[PDB]
Amino acid sequence: GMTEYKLVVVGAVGVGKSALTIQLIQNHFVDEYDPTIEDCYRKQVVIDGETCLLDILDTAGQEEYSAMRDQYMRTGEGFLCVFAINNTKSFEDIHHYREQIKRVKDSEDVPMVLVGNKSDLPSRTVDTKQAQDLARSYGIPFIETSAKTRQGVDDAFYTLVREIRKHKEK
Ligand SMILES: Nc1nc2c(ncn2[C@@H]2O[C@H](COP(=O)(O)OP(=O)(O)O)[C@@H](O)[C@H]2O)c(=O)[nH]1
Ligand SMILES: *SCc1nc2ccccc2[nH]1
Ligand SMILES: [Mg+2]
Repeated sequence: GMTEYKLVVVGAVGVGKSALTIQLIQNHFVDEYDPTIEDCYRKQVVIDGETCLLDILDTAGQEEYSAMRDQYMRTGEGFLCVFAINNTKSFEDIHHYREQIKRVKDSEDVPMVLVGNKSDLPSRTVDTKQAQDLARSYGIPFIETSAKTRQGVDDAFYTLVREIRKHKEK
């Protein structure tokens, strides 16, 4: 089979995880999608000439059993850590997602990309500089996105695939 990249989208409720995923997969903006639904999605794409499958888990937070969270973290190869540029708490929450994923995978080298979503809104509490400072501390890419206009969306997911490739070649 063609290579499949297992991607996991994490972040506080309301940041745009579902909107980002649906924009990536279906090329439309869905402005109301139940915040409590956690589902997988698939898309066959070409990234730098490689035909591959994106197998994406759109997370929704707590699980019936914490074992289910640990399971998807171990299964996932790369993580989109999403905050919204108008939600400071969601930005602060990134520290917890970073820690938890590393903790479950028992790894210091987990492919991740920092994503600041809702860039189409002038209303902003997290400046680009602040997010750059955090991404610098982590040594991971940082991309501002709009699930509404599609700006940065392919970049966010394709960058995560590229980070996974860098991890695999070691
Ligand atoms: N303006 C704007 N609204 C967005 C964007 N992404 C998501 N939203 C809205 O933010 C709300 C939460 O989005 P959702 O995808 O359900 O967030 P999730 O809980 O992280 O899955 C919805 O009302 C979406 O329409 C975006 O990039 N721009
Ligand atoms: S629902 C199929 C599925 N489960 C996943 C876990 C982590 C990353 C991708 C996944 N797809
Ligand atoms: Mg959602």
